[PDB]
Amino acid sequence: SAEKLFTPLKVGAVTAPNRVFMAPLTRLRSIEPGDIPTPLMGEYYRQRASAGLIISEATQISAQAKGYAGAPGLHSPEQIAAWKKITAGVHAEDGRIAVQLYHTGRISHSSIQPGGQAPVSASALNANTRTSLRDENGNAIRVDTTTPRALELDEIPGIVNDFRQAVANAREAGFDLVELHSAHGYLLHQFLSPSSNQRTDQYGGSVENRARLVLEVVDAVCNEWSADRIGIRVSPIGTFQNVDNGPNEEADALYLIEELAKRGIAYLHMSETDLAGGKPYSEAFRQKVRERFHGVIIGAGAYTAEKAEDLIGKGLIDAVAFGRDYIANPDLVARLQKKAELNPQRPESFYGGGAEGYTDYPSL
Ligand SMILES: Cc1cc2nc3c(=O)[nH]c(=O)nc-3n(C[C@H](O)[C@H](O)[C@H](O)COP(=O)(O)O)c2cc1C
Ligand SMILES: O=[N+]([O-])c1cc([N+](=O)[O-])c(O)c([N+](=O)[O-])c1
Repeated sequence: SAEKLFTPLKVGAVTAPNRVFMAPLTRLRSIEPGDIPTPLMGEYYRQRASAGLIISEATQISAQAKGYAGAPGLHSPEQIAAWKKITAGVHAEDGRIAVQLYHTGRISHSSIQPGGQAPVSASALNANTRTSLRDENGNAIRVDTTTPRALELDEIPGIVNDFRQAVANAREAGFDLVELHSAHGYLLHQFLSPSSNQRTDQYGGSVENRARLVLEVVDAVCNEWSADRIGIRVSPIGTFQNVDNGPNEEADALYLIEELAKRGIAYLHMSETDLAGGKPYSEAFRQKVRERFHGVIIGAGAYTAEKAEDLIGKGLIDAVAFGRDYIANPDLVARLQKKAELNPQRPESFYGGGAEGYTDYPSL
């Protein structure tokens, strides 16, 4: 009964009524062709609209940005039109929704790239992981990633412009905020990490060079919309989908966070550990982050409500994003508030398929 989870929080331009956020969750149920959000997706999001803030599944900024069969995009008219329905449905329920925008870079497969060609990255190094394709029956299948081509220097302004344009499209589509996906070994993170970035131009080497692209993107989208509409997800300590953060991860993380603070953006979303686990954040490191960033800090990664209360109470974070508990509990806020039991998770239906394991987890 004590409790800060159920108190309001100003998040840039909007106000969440509680601190229980829905983490971005790739579910691979979009229509192909066209990578189009669906009415079923609308329903799923509408069921969860009691969240303080919903953060959408990763959404491609361009066709080249596509990594997964069934992931949606936000570049085409049909995508914009479908997303508008989805956000209206969330708003119909007095919810708020951020779109997570990404470019997958090297976590992709030639068969879903334009012209069937190699995906792009900082450097020509395979991700050494799998993405998800669809088979002949439309079912999700995990397949090894295709080796990428290194971006040419003269292609980089295009990538920045695709982010900027996607953010314009997000504003039109009715999202409340945008979250740039600079985590989890996707394109922005592929530049940030020395493991994935062997460039010798101004986009690789030093931490200032490795953070250049993400900071260009931040600046571009701040300019396009408003800094109080922009959040960012980072995963800068540990290893995430085979991408570590190099041999100076803490100092490099703090450099990036100082840079982001200067832009006055709505929020910093920290993905603390990979689904396969990692070492917990020290409170010392939490305090170093806190003093470097003056907006909202969202924590994520196998959180319990207790851990969330403990850390908000300590003044170290403002909110928590829950992932898998959100898949299985559309009314998670109510269940956490009432200390109800949660629905059991069905991980076999996290990716692909239809309504089963998607919209069929009941509320109280
Ligand atoms: C099915 C699944 C899909 C995910 N998709 C994304 C994604 O789209 N973007 C992202 O940044 N993280 C993604 N994640 C990570 C979640 O946002 C979250 O950080 C993770 O599940 C850890 O929190 P949890 O223990 O509360 O589930 C995904 C996780 C799972 C289980
Ligand atoms: O498996 N997945 O399909 C998946 C997808 C995304 N994403 O943004 O496209 C992630 O960030 C994560 N993630 O790292 O947790 C997983």
